[PDB]
Amino acid sequence: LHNGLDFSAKVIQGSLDSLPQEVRKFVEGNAQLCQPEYIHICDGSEEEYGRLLAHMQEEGVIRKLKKYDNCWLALTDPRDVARIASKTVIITQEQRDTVPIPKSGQSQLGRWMSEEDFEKAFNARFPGCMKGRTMYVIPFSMGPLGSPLAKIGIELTDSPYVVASMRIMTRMGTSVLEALGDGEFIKCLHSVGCPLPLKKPLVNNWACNPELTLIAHLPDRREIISFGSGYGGNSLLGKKCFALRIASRLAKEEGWLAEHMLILGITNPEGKKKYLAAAFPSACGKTNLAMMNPTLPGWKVECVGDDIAWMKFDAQGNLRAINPENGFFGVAPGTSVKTNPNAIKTIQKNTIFTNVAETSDGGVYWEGIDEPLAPGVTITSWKNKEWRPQDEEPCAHPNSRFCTPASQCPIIDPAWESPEGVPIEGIIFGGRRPAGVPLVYEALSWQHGVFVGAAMRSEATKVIMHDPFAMRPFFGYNFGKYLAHWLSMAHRPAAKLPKIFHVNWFRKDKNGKFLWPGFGENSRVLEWMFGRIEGEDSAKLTPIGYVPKEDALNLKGLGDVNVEELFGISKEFWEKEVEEIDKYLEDQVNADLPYEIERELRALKQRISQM
Ligand SMILES: Nc1nc2c(ncn2[C@@H]2O[C@H](COP(=O)(O)OP(=O)(O)OP(=O)(O)O)[C@@H](O)[C@H]2O)c(=O)[nH]1
Ligand SMILES: O=C([O-])C(=O)[O-]
Ligand SMILES: [Mn+2]
Ligand SMILES: [Mn+2]
Ligand code: NA
Repeated sequence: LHNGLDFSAKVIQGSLDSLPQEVRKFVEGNAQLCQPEYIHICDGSEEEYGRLLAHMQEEGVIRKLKKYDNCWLALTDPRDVARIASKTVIITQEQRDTVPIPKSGQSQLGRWMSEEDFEKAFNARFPGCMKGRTMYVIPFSMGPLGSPLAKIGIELTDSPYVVASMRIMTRMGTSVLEALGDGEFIKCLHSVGCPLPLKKPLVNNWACNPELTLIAHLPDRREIISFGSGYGGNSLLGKKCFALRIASRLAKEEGWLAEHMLILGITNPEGKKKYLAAAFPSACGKTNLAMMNPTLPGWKVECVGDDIAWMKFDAQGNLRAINPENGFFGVAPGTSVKTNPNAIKTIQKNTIFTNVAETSDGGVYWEGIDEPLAPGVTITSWKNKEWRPQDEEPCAHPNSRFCTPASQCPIIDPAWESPEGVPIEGIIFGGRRPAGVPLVYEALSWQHGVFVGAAMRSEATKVIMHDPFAMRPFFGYNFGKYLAHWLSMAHRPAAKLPKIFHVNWFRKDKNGKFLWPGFGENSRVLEWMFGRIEGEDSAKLTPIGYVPKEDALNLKGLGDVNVEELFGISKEFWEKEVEEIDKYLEDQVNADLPYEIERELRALKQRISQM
């Protein structure tokens, strides 16, 4: 009867008429709510990308790093990279479907918000929030475009930085819209929460609204709604929100797994290849392992993904995995030629860096880069202040990131985009334990292995905290139900259940020194797993699982590594370990703890009692 709902006049790239019906309704409905000045339907092209970066550059939002081929630096408002667990929520009808109800009495395993409370929060944030801004429409695929394991999302955002970062971290643009058609998609809505004219001052040219920041997931509506943060997992909605939180629930419903894991292909000196997956928490070295440069001659490691794994059993019973991402969103500090040479090669072109330092010659810098600068070369830190090494504060944010295309990794796996995925033959769990836990062990069965994931603990970055499956920040639903879902894989037709190992790269001696060199040397641990998967009698039984036999690991080229301390298993340590695990599972999982996990707990306690 007027113009009405129709936002066609405001579209500055693409066409509302070209969009699938449901994609149009999502765009237009949110344009009516958020009141953007313009709508830009992203095409994913090189031209779109370069022009948006230059626009951000001209506005002071990013800086060009002149030392490299098409690389960039964003410095954020320091408020927009903090602990946001309290403000990261999942909405379901019943709380218990999202988190187990704890016995006493705050859950560490997720954060639920009622539908009613979320609706009020939403209405207090989104109306008018994009006034004076462009709403970008990002059509994106999580996984290779053709894969039956891939899933499609549409992200609406008012941040150009999100558009640029999503082009790297997902497959995005017109091809995705054409693959989608009338199919289902995850609705992803994001705003930085700073309508124009600005009500509060802009800090460091970085739009955000810390007071109203809220990152919400609505699995039953297939929706992610995020407000107030421009940063990382809060804004690049494909990564944690979709590919872990939403996806873990879809995976529960549909019979597959969405995990905080790397995927790698390892080939031995007789040309035999196996794929492995590994779940470690943030700051425990997934990205180092996924891109490993092995030291043992004749071995080769190739990278499928470094952070998220999606996995489903096929009709042959193979556990097929895809990497749903298109890039690596990797921790910058600590990355060097010695810790990750393949990453260093990857990130020297077409890469966006966030919150790292800049050298006077237009290069990047961070703690642990291990590269001397020429005399006269100076460094600008991440807070835009001159910085000297003798100063107390750090130069780059400790969780600062690179965002790089996966196709540029020199050891990217030839099957990293294969639509059927790669067959997983082993699953590795691990974290930072300074004491008690040996370098590597093998779980005794599937059920024991699920227990091993459930029992994971790690030093916080002193305090040791539970982080089951490295998924504590990411469960899309009740953790006890997640354990039951893992256990149910053993009831599948023809399932070839992978060997579950637990590793510890981080054990230390009584003065604080690491007992194992790690990095490329971890190839020696992977050799042992490869053979154990092959059925080699290289294993000795212990109470916690199988460990390598004396002389089973190749230790040539390493000095006198203290194997007695590194593989030591102490009754007193493991007695304490089991009681703590018992109390945690009772409190935090309570009535939803599967019978099989309580049984594995009882069995471990018993094996320890007989030492
Ligand atoms: N001692 C030792 N440290 C390691 C090893 N591998 C990685 N690290 C350390 O782990 C950290 C790097 O890992 P991150 O990239 O933060 O961990 P991630 O699992 O990729 O984390 P997200 O990307 O946040 O999921 C650095 O502190 C490294 O020193 C190893 O084999 N031995
Ligand atoms: O950003 C990440 O990958 C994380 O926090 O694990
Ligand atoms: Mn991660
Ligand atoms: Mn990583
Ligand atoms: Na900035």
